[PDB]
Amino acid sequence: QSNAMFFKQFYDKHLSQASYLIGCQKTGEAMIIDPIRDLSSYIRVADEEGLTITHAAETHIHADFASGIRDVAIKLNANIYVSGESDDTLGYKNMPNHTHFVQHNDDIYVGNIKLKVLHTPGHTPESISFLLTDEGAGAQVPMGLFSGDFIFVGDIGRPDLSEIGAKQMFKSIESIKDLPDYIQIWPGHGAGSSLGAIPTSTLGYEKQTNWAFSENNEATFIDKLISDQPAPPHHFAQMKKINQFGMNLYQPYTVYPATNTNRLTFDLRSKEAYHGGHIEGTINIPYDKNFINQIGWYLNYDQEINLIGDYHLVSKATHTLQLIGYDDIAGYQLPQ
Amino acid sequence: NAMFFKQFYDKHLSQASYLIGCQKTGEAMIIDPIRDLSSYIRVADEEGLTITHAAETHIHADFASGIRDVAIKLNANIYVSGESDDTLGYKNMPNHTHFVQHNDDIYVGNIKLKVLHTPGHTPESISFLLTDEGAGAQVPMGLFSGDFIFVGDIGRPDLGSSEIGAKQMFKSIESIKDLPDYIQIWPGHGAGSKSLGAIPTSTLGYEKQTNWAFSENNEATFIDKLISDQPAPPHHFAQMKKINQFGMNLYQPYTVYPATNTNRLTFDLRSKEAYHGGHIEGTINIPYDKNFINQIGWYLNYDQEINLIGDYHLVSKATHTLQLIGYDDIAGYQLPQ
Amino acid sequence: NAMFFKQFYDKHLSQASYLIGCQKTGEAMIIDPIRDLSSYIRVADEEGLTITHAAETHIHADFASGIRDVAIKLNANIYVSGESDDTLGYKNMPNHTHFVQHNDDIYVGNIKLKVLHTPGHTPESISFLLTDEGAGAQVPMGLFSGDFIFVGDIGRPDLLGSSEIGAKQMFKSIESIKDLPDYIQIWPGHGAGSKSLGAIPTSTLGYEKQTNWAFSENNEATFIDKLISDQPAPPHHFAQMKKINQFGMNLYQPYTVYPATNTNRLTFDLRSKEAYHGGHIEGTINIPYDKNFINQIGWYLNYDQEINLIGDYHLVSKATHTLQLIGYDDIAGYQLPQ
Amino acid sequence: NAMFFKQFYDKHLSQASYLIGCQKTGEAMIIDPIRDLSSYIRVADEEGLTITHAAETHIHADFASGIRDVAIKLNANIYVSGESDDTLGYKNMPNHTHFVQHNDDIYVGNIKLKVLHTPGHTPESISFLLTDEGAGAQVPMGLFSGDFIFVGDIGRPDLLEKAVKVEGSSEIGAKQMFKSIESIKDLPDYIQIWPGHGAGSPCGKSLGAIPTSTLGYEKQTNWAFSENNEATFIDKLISDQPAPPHHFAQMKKINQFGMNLYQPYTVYPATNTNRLTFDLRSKEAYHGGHIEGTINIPYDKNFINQIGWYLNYDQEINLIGDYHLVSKATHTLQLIGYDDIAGYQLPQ
Ligand SMILES: [Cl-]
Ligand SMILES: [Fe+3]
Ligand SMILES: [Fe+3]
Ligand SMILES: [Fe+3]
Ligand SMILES: [Fe+3]
Ligand SMILES: [Mg+2]
Ligand SMILES: [Mg+2]
Ligand SMILES: [Mg+2]
Ligand SMILES: [Mg+2]
Ligand SMILES: [Mg+2]
Repeated sequence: QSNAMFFKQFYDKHLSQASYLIGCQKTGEAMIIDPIRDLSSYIRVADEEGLTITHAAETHIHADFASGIRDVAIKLNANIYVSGESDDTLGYKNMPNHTHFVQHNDDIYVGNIKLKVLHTPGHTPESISFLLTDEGAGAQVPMGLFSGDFIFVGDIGRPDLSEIGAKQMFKSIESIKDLPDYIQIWPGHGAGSSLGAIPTSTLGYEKQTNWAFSENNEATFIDKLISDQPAPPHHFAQMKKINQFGMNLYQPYTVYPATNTNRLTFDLRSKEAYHGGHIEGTINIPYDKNFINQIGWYLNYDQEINLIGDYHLVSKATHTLQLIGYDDIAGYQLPQ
Repeated sequence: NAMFFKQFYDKHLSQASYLIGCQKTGEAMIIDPIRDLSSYIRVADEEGLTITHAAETHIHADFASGIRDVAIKLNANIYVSGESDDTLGYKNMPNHTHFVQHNDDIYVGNIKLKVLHTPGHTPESISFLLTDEGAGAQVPMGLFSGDFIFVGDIGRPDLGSSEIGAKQMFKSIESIKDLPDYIQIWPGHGAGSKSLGAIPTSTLGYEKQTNWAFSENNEATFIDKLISDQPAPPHHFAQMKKINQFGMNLYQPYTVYPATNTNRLTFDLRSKEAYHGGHIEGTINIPYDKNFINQIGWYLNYDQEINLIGDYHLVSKATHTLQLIGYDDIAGYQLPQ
Repeated sequence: NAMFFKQFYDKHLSQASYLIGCQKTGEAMIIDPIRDLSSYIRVADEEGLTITHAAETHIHADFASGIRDVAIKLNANIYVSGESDDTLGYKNMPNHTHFVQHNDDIYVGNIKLKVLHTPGHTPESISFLLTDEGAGAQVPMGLFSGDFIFVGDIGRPDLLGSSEIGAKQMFKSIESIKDLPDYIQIWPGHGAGSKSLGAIPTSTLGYEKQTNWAFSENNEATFIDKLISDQPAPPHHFAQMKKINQFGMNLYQPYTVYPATNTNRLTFDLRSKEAYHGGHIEGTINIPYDKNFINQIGWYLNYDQEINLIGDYHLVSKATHTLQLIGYDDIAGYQLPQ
Repeated sequence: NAMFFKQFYDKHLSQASYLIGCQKTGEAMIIDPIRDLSSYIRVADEEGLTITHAAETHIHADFASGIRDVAIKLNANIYVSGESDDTLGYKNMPNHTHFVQHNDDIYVGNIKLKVLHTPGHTPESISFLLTDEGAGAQVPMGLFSGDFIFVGDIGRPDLLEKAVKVEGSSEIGAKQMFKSIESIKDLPDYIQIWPGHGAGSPCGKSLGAIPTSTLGYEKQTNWAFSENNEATFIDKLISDQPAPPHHFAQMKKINQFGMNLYQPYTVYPATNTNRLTFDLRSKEAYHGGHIEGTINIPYDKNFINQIGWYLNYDQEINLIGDYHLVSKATHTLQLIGYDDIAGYQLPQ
């Protein structure tokens, strides 16, 4: 009913990941940026605003969650936009129809909303960022930048599996400084992924408080970017694969009492509960905000697992695991 | 430490399933399971029971059985009637299936179920007579009667073959009179499925006093009263008989997102008043109330994908209910307008 | 057409209440209502019924009756036992109360309930024998037995030889009920968890005659002895329950339980005993929020003081509601477990 | 890192409230709280924060303030404007309430908030300038602007009751607004703007759906920042503005004088049909069949916007709908300070 551009951020606490829905006032068209596999929240919000999801875009090939972009194209018959700024080996493969490979300085329109594609390598070689201008409202200046894992609140992305990426990052940071200081920064990840809890920042504020914007010695920049960065959890290589090549469409599935106990098993209860009594061979991964961060070190994508917890707790963990592209929970068992 | 017993009723299907559990061993059985096993599983968990068995009274014509799903997903033993001819009996049964005969005994832990062949509604219909032997009972407690005996009425035979069924029903009623009048009657269907009671349970003695079928002593009169004025079966009944005899895909929930094309049979889930006040052309109003399945069954084409009209949540509920009659092919939805 | 029936079971109270409804008139009755009436109301609405009546089998010792709430909030007629002496009977009753006695008949639309005085558990205990006259039935269908007859056992003389007097009345009450048709159902007021109550929600008189000890013991002395002997001490909230059910308490309303602004001498930790062992705040009492929650907290609950709870917001909201079912509305706040 | 920040938006109220928290000390503050505090509490619990503070930007006209509930239920320190005259300020406030003035600093753990008096929408309106000092920041991050600055527009002076009317009221409020805008321009252009209201209300058609903006962006696109002629500014601000719905006048009084603590309550079937009654179903359901005398107020995003024109705070009211829908509507009405739903009837 209101004619102002629609914008809403969606945050997943386990993944520490931010996706966004933008929608055009005039035409009803809408786009999801960096979608997760479960599209239901975006859909319900679009319904409530009278918007139709017709587009989806992605900042880069994610290492820490399973993208829902192919699901958007297939289930919603939407046009999708992904980076074409890659070499022949590490670029997107098996993409559906309606897939547009975008390059630096390309413009994407979502109704009257204009997004300019900026190639911002460093975190990954194909990383792109999207500069939004609300042209439907007559704006002649940009409003904000969907920065993916290029720029975070109070930090910047690390080159994933380094000097080559670090050097790319330094250059991307130098060129992004040219954008107006009043633009908002809409990052792809936040606190828990260090990273700010505040879901958004501004370019000018980052220039004042983000170390990456004040360090102009390339060698010092590279050293600080790469130095003492923890080794990535084991599930990252698998995510890169499923995001580069695609996986099965997302569907919920039943998790009933386990038929075979000889499986890698994770106990979802509190550390206090587990400590108070637990079955042997099971690994305690409490289903709190650190669940994914912890479970990635033990999760084998080529094996079925059982979970220990009550039916409801198990169904929540099951869902969260599907968000990192794991659809193979074989069953569950109650704690004794 | 007493035998566990719990009835589960689906209001759209007007169907009753049960969970019984052994107090000594923890073994439990589901009788006449629907495709979504979650409610039985949740209750079993709460009571410290493990679902190790499931049984079915007959090849249902009004909902999609979850019996095969029990055997495959829970690795439980399943018990179905082996009292059939060579063409209408259960087919393609999965691992862990046991075909039972009249007088067989099934033990769920220390609970004993005696299988009674009670044909009429269908030629293979069986009823399960329960005795709480784990409590030391020397007498039966009740009968899981499926669609043989209801509260206040009895099942109708399917389509000649209608008269043969009528005669089998008369004979089954006569045989069941010998059981104690104090046993409970646990029917397979209730109010809304013929006119069944809302009360979920009866007793043989009370049925003998109030159920017309226990007072009609003449076969010709019994038959005429049974197979006269029988309404036409809804069109989904043949599909149900087929998927219950031969099987269908395992139950899984699925996503129903905004429809890409309007080119399908489309059901509007809103109230009849809302539909009257305003609707899209080319749709069929089937309000999502207790009569939802009874109504949609006339129109549902199992060979086609359909669209629904309603908000996201209303659509998700209707989708699930449709899966209970074995329909897994909703293509998408659209908002009312 | 022609009669609705539905049992409602609360797992913490191990208590069974029922809703019956006449489909001819739309009138409905709640038997042994708890304080929160929402479930009955929702079911009545789904069935096209209007709750116009409520009845209670006796003055309950193990939960807070919602009978007075039904009377005041739904302007319904309520029926309670008038089989009492001058001091232990209902007091302060609202003007839509009807006191019933042995052999009176209550009609819910066309449904007929005959009241039977079945003393023993309490001196005023009554049972309701239902006949579905709306469907032309000329025989009874079942008995709402309250705490007189349970599945596989019978109630004990409410500890108000004083128990000996109740046990003798129980013996005569059992004797008097044997005359009813063996095919009637038995719809008890409590089930598994309250000493030896069946999980199955209903039974039949003939089945109980075969399996329930009380029906086979015909020697009065022996019966009395087995009844009153080795009976566990009741938790302390039973006396509070008898008082609020006889005199009435405030109407039920939900209320907010936010983070505690101060500590309280009675602070109950709702987590599992294993979780409590693994770490807890001192000065607290562990009462896990499982099926034995009420049976445990009853020993410690002081109705004249405010209490605190330990657990997450949602766990706390659930326990708060369960405590309101035993007439406790004074939780002051909560704190997260540390 | 050193600071938690979360916005809470009520779609029916078109209202934005915020929770900020100091990760170093655990202290946390709610800005412009609604009456139901559960959402703030749940989020604080998840983050390991303790709600120790609450502040309010001004005397609200469009929802019922939870600020007194915060002080009473949570024993928190509360901060409200003392920039009012001796008659139009807050009354009946809990003991120890802090009446803040221009330039006062409020610390939430290591987070610093500077109170800025920004009159215009109301004479007492204040805005809060946040600096993340726990993270060592030397520059402000954002401004909690209430109804002073919106995304794409600015507040209009709240109207006065006919009985206590003053001839140049809309205009002297407009002048204050022009000066408040003038003063805010000196802040860094990269600060965020965190408004108290956004899209959804006919009384703010220009308000952004985006929950936040920046000062520099508003300087480029918000008319209020480019109009430097005072007379033209005043005229545009106060000319041809729609009449506010009737509940606004009542909300202002409830907020100025306080009301009973928030508590959920039961709404059960009612047989009394001699009450003002609202039918919560869709307009098409209502058209398909309804009872005469009832007023259709569909329980959609526009529920409050529409019901404000008919709600009588002095009467008990019935609702028509199913049990669950009635309970949702009942809760939403409590968010505008109405606790007197007497019961419901199912639709016929
Ligand atoms: Cl600039
Ligand atoms: Fe990344
Ligand atoms: Fe059948
Ligand atoms: Fe009792
Ligand atoms: Fe305001
Ligand atoms: Mg510049
Ligand atoms: Mg697998
Ligand atoms: Mg038409
Ligand atoms: Mg009256
Ligand atoms: Mg200790």
